[PDB]
Amino acid sequence: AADYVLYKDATKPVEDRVADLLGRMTLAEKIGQMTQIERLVATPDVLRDNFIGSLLSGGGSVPRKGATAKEWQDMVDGFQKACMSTRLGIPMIYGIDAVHGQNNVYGATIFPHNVGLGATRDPYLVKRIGEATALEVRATGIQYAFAPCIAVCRDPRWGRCYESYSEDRRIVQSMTELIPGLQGDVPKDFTSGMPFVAGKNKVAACAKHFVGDGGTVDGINENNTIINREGLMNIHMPAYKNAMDKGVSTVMISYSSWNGVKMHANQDLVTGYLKDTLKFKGFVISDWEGIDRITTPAGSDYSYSVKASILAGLDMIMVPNKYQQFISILTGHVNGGVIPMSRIDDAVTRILRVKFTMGLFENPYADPAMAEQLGKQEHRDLAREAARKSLVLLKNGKTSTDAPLLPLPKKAPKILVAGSHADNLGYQCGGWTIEWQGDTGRTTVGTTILEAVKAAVDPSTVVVFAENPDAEFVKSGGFSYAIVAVGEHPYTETKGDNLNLTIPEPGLSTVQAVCGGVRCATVLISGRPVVVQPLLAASDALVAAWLPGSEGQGVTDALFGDFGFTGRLPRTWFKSVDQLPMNVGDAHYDPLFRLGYGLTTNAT
Ligand SMILES: CO[C@@H]1O[C@H](CO)[C@@H](O)[C@H](O)[C@H]1S[C@@H]1O[C@H](CO)[C@@H](O)[C@H](O)[C@H]1O
Ligand SMILES: *[C@@H]1O[C@H](CO)[C@@H](O)[C@H](O)[C@H]1NC(C)=O
Ligand SMILES: *[C@@H]1O[C@H](CO)[C@@H](O)[C@H](O)[C@H]1NC(C)=O
Ligand SMILES: *[C@@H]1O[C@H](CO)[C@@H](O)[C@H](O)[C@H]1NC(C)=O
Repeated sequence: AADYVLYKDATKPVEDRVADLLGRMTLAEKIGQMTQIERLVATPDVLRDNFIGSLLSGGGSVPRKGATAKEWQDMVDGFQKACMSTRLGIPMIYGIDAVHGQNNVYGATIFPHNVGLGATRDPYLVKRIGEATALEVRATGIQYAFAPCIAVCRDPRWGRCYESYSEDRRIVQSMTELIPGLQGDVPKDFTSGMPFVAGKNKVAACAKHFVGDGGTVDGINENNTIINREGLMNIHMPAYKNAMDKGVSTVMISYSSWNGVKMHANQDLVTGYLKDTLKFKGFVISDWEGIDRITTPAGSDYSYSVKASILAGLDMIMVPNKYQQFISILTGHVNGGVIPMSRIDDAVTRILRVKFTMGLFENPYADPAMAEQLGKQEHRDLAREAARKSLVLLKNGKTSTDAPLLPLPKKAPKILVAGSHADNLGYQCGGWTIEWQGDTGRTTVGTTILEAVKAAVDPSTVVVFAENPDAEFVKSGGFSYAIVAVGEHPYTETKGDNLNLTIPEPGLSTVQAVCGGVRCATVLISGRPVVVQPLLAASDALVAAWLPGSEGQGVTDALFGDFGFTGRLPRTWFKSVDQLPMNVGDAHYDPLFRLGYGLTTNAT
């Protein structure tokens, strides 16, 4: 046609489309592509006027409580209509933390957190979870998931240990299969470091947080990782190469420092290593107010934050609120020659490369036929499989000569289900579920451990629930056995940092009351190893269930012997927090349970 514009031609090669569009852009259009804002500060005028490149939902940033998939699609499409109305019509990309399913959304399947996935040693399971997650994210109109976290947690006092598959880099490397699940498999020909997304039923992925987020002193979140280059490259870096080989579209930078250098200011690692050595050609995104946190106190020199980060090689800044100040400062740095146009053009080349590659110019709007993928039963069946595979049986009898307690019989006259975590969907999902920090009670659609027991047992079995029964209640109750579930409360990021790793009361006291009256199976809900000798001493059987998500029937599938226990510890279980850090090759390696430990059962 006479009004032909090459970048708008879907038959043209991505690199030609990128260069064609880049060549038309003004500095304001270029800096707008580099800007990611919260939906909370977005309006149609803001998105058009500042040529915004991306939006996100932070944890709990939702159009309303209980919103349907269509409500999400209508919100995202509203923002997109504004972006498509700009002079160049560059669609925005919408990101979200879909880190164990599409976890901010009511009715989304919630998969086990990464630590329990590590326990499965099943990369294909994790790929299938990426596939199901992409469908439930696209059900809501969202095109970009901030996952996987390929942190290698080296100290369980870290609040984000549950977001790491393992302390063993080799397990983390294996679980990079989430990437082709979320994005699609890369073709035969594929060049390591290029971005890839198969099309409108897949999402852009994000390898995070580059690099050494799991290596910080005493597990302090966002703090310093003190390790020589050989150890950074041997432990923290390897899974990023697997991510490049699988075509991960984006990389998010860590709040943490390496030997005192902020990652958000580290040109040698972000440009010298990730871009120039690993040949990454997708886009690099900040963390949330990550450039503000380059300084002490955070946000005390935002002009320096902007200069340091953009010169380090970051492409897109998760501002996410003060966009006027970000755009203004960056524009002033370019106008002043402090940041060269070559750097702006690289950042925009990478952002557009991802957008064109993933088909976002061809399919900028949501597909209403995808809405019904949210919470689909096949995905729940997958989450139930994953939860069951994640369980690690730590004890199954007090002595070598006792009858094994597990598997339990489905037919018994009366059984007890007890503990703070037995009937609390929010607790079994943990952080990053509906709210940022997670929450308590019936926050979404799912099955608690109590509901799963009631669904599993013979009709003649009477199930009694008591959250915190006393010893006499148990001894007088006529119970065959008890299932008692206790553990950690939900947490995220620095709220989770914990130097004592002792579960909250009344958990141990409830286990001791229950188990002292009747044979008991203790189900421990945690993001990590926690002080466990007292729980073990009380219990006939004890299962580390991690944070198994919405499908509590995965727990009962192994308790009642439909399947055998197969999970193995993906991290060391410490005897004492004074040991830490303590990893599977140090001089003082003296675990309660070594990495890889796990008892088994046979299906009944
Ligand atoms: C209400 O959330 C908080 O908003 C203020 C400013 O209005 C920010 O400065 C805070 O950092 C966030 S806290 C928390 O941050 C998460 C990322 O670390 C994000 O995913 C979540 O939405 C926020 O609640
Ligand atoms: C580590 O945390 C300490 C104590 O909160 C803080 O003062 C220091 O700046 C932090 N270091 C880094 C690199 O973040
Ligand atoms: C353990 O640490 C957490 C916070 O890090 C705290 O809330 C809890 O009370 C501590 N428990 C004990 C017994 O010190
Ligand atoms: C479970 O299966 C294997 C046989 O393949 C056996 O060696 C193991 O001891 C069995 N344990 C049981 C049935 O309790």
